[PDB]
Amino acid sequence: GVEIETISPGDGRTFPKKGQTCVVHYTGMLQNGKKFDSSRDRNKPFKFRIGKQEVIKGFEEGAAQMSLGQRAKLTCTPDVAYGATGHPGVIPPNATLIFDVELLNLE
Amino acid sequence: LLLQTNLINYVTSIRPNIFVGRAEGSTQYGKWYFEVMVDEVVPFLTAQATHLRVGWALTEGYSPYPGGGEGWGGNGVGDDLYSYGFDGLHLWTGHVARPVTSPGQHLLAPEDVVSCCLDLSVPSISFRINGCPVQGVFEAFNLDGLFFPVVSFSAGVKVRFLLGGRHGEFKFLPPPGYAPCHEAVLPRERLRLEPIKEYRREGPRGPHLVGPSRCLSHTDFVPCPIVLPPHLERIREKLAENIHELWALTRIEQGWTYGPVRDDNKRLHPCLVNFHSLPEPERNYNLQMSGETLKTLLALGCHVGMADEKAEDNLKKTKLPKTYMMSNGYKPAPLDLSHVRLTPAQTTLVDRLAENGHNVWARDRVAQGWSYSAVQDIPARRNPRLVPYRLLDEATKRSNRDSLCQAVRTLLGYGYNIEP
Amino acid sequence: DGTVDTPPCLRLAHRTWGSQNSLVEMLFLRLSLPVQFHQHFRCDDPEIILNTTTYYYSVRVFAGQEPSCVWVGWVTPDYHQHDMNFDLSKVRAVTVTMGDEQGNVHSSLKCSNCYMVWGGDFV
Amino acid sequence: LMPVSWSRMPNHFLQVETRRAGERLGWAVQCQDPLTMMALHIPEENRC
Repeated sequence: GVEIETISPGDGRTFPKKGQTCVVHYTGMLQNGKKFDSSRDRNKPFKFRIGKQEVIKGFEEGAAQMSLGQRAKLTCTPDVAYGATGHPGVIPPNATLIFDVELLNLE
Repeated sequence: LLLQTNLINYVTSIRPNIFVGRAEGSTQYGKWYFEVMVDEVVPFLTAQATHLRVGWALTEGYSPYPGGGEGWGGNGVGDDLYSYGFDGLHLWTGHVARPVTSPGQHLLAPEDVVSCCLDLSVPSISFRINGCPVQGVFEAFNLDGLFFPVVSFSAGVKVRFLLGGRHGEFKFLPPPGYAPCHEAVLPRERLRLEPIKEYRREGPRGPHLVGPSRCLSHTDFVPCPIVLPPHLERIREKLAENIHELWALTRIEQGWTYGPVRDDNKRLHPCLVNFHSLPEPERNYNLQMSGETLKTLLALGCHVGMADEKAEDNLKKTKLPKTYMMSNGYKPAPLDLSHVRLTPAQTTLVDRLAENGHNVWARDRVAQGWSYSAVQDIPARRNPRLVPYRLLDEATKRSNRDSLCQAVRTLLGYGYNIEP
Repeated sequence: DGTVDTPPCLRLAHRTWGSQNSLVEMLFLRLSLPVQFHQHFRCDDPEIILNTTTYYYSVRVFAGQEPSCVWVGWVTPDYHQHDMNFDLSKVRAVTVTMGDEQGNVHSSLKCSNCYMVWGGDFV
Repeated sequence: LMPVSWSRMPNHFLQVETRRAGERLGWAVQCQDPLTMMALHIPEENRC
């Protein structure tokens, strides 16, 4: 399982339900603070669908606690994202995934 | 194993002119407090998040160079052991984040006001956000140098300062015993803001290159300052009588006449007649203080003897003028010594003479637990003249120098020669 | 290189130690490759060697070198203290507390940059 | 450890601007335009 340490919430009334867009402007970070991914630089917000099992599930069920406009430094266990194989060439196995996400709109 | 590569933002910091330290002879207070409010901030002007931290930092060692730095760079407050800071949810010291448990916590929005505790008696620095306390302090640190508040801010941030009632306005009550920081300013310097260790300065003529600045030293606040010759006691009454003959007429031109009560607007002076026509301690105010200024005259190695005692009674005193007659009519004749004029060895000595008597008072005054401010606190025994002599301003430095000049220029005019 | 008895090592000496404008000061000598602990703690015999996680190094001061002015230990990369009247008092160390809002303190951890011992403490 | 060494002057410094807005508010300072720069790591000693 994951935990979520929030930064700055937004509306708090809305939460991601089934059949919805989910547009995030996230970045990434390995556990030593050595980042590898940031959708903010290429100016294109990541737009993944809910429940379709196309994102890694640590990003998925961790996004369930999010609200609209909420910014939250979450984290991920090794067992929820690339456990013993890793992404080949990019991240080694058995490594946590500290993130930094915020939701734009449309749940 | 390889050279990684990334973009990163620029950053800088600024401070006001407040430098509170601690020493053995400490003329200062030792516990301070200040507030800074935030009114305008954009989180994302670029791909990297904006950086905004507020805290305290040492003098000689907190050197943020703008290009690059340590860790990953963009170094501000907390990136080393020379600073301590806070940003909304993290304590920052030594380039490692320390989280908080704060009620209603978030990073600094607009209309958010911070407040920080600073203590030097006990080593302790803590913060209070929106009136609410935070769960941590800083202790066990070294004290080799003064302390100043800072704000380390990245691009696209507008922030405001609160110092004290002359300039700022406090939006929260200070804690018990914590003075507002606007009064720690030294009187020779008007308060301002500046960057820490500049080397490029903009200007008319297409920039400016400055060298290293000169900071106030750590023990620079500490102040610092026999037998009796036989004829010196014989001149101890003759000098103090002529000084009392000049003490009367100087206060007579300003208003103070012969009055046995003590007032300024009523202008009543007890020794406005003569030296023997004064009360016993008021005459001893001229007499018994002269043993102190003579026990240090040989302690400076100044060679002086009972020389030219022939014309001490032949060359007479000044003329008792018509305006020199006071409201009681009394006007003694001060022994003016205009025939003996200024010599540079004595003129350099009389600066070192007149500084030493005032500076040894400052230890004995502050031995009772006196502390410094820029204004007067009588029940808190704080005085705006509780600094060593070269730290004073030249107007007050002029006041306690010519008062000792006539004590010497008449004595050097008596033939008692001054040697360096 | 070391022998079969002595393990390999590296020393340092002083050429201009005698006359003709010698130079003697305080000099700060560290190694070139760091060590780093894991992300979380635990909370002769070949069996224990294949499982142990602790290492060892050593220095040897020399007879004729005064051990009252030697200091050994470990240092972080963020270290820029350069002076000539160094003592163990002159060590940057800051301890930070953290606890509950009702004064119930939880932990007080200390930051540093170096971790030194006085070499004169054994003579 | 050597005491001094060389470095490069960055070609553009950020625009800081200080003023005093009345005897009520106090001193203020602001900036608007961002500036960035590339970086190295040297990961065995962690200084950019």
